[PDB]
Amino acid sequence: SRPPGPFPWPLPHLSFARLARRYGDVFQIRLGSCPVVVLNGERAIRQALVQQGAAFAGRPPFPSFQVVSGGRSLAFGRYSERWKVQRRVAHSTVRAFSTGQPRSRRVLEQHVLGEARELVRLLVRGSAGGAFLDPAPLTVVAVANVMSAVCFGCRYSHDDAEFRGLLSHNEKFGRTVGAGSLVDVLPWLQRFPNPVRTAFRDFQQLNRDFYSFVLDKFLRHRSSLRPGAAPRDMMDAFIHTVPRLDLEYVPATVTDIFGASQDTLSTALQWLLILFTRYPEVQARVQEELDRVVGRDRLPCMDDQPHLPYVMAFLYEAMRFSSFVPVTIPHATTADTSIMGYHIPKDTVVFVNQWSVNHDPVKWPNPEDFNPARFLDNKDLASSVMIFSVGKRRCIGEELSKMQLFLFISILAHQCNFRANPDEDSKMDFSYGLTIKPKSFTINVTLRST
Ligand code: HEM
Ligand SMILES: O=c1cc(-c2ccccc2)oc2c1ccc1ccccc12
Ligand SMILES: O=c1cc(-c2ccccc2)oc2c1ccc1ccccc12
Ligand SMILES: O=c1cc(-c2ccccc2)oc2c1ccc1ccccc12
Ligand SMILES: O=c1cc(-c2ccccc2)oc2c1ccc1ccccc12
Repeated sequence: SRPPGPFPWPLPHLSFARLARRYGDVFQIRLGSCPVVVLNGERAIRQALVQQGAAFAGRPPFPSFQVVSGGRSLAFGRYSERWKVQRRVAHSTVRAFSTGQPRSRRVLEQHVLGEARELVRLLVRGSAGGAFLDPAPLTVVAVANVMSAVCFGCRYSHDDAEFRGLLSHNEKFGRTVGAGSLVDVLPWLQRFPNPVRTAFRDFQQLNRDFYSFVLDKFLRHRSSLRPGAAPRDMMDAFIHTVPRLDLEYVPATVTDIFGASQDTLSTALQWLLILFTRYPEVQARVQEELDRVVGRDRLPCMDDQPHLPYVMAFLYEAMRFSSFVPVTIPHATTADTSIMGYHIPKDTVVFVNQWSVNHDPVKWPNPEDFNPARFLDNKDLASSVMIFSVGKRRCIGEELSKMQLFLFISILAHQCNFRANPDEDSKMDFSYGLTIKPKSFTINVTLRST
């Protein structure tokens, strides 16, 4: 009555496809001490998260998830009548900046082009001569600075000590999440001294310390915001949006907002850049379009988003091709329910394999081939690209990140031409972990004319 019996796992998102190509689109595995249901087909995923949304809108009660954002994290909070309220106002407030309305063209846009302009500088200048440089560190800083200005209005300068403290936080966080995830499925590691416990204890103090940082900006904001003024950033907007929830939920969602923003947008920029170098034809087609729609005396902006159907097509498939978020945040069942004729008890840990969707040869004919033209005359097969999830837990920053990413590649593609390194293999290897990042690579960025 239940899906193929738990197979001890590990024997990562690819192994899941290997066992989905043997025991069907839905199977179970024993993960350390936790039993997990893996969904792979789009049928299984859409039928679970969309048609049976409420039944799957939950989250496990993992140790990792408890200290993040001071316990009121939206990304990891359980499914509650109060979480539903948080999500509703969270999603609505952050998409208010995705749009082209006044709010958005004030906070997001001119901070993005402000940092994009700064980034093409450091690239063009870092490749001076025939020099080559690794762009990955510059995508982390760029993404951290933009969301800094978006959540607290503070667009730091790369000298700033407070900013070098944010970058340092993000690094330590990425270096200890592994330990946190290991304590989630092997909780017996908190019983005796070990490296994972020391790293997990470091993990949790890291979150306490950073949520403390965000909660400081919350007061200085609330203390300083006159009642008739429009929001200077996204924490002002959340202050204005105030069952009902504690005042402390405001900085908790703003910590989630900044947090989930870092490694994801960083990883995306790295994919967009390496793809330009390994696929010069699309680089040429992309930028040449920007000329026909933006000219050559002004940097692109949000007003050009609809008149640039290809730059988005290049984005929508960059996401499909890499699927750098191959598995969403673990889900949990709110009650007993059915999937593909399989019984699922309540409170079961369920994984969601997005990579299986974006690489099922049936759905996308030649999945391992890069061709943005898939999404062109598109409108609603770009919504089939599953890099953000679907259902009640779908990313609340979907539209904010494709709007922010677009501006980055448009300003970058508008100003410069990106060249690969000849000493490097024409192939793109993949670096797995947290996200699927392109293994270290070099590029030479030059200022173009056309
Ligand atoms: C390319 C950039 C991004 C990608 C690919 C991405 C992807 C995802 C994924 C896969 C999830 C888990 C969904 C699930 O478990 O079903 C998620 C959740 C979430 N994302 Fe993003 N994300 C990105 C950027 C952002 C940004 C910029 C924000 C905020 C401005 C954000 C805010 C959130 C939040 C709050 C959640 C938790 C929502 C919930 O659990 O109800 N993300 N995202
Ligand atoms: O401080 C964080 C760092 C990071 C992080 C992740 C990868 C690399 C570097 C930092 O993520 C988060 C953070 C905080 C809250 C989050 C809530 C939901 C999802 C992610 C969050
Ligand atoms: O515990 C996790 C395991 C895993 C995981 C990843 C690959 C294979 C098995 C589990 O992923 C996540 C976990 C927790 C939070 C996450 C947030 C965003 C994206 C992924 C997350
Ligand atoms: O076997 C693994 C278990 C786990 C794991 C980690 C924490 C809890 C449970 C399983 O993660 C990975 C595994 C294998 C490869 C990975 C590659 C990149 C990122 C994570 C990987
Ligand atoms: O971005 C993440 C990726 C991952 C992750 C874990 C395993 C494989 C790939 C990504 O985990 C987390 C993330 C963020 C916050 C977390 C908080 C508690 C526990 C795990 C978290």
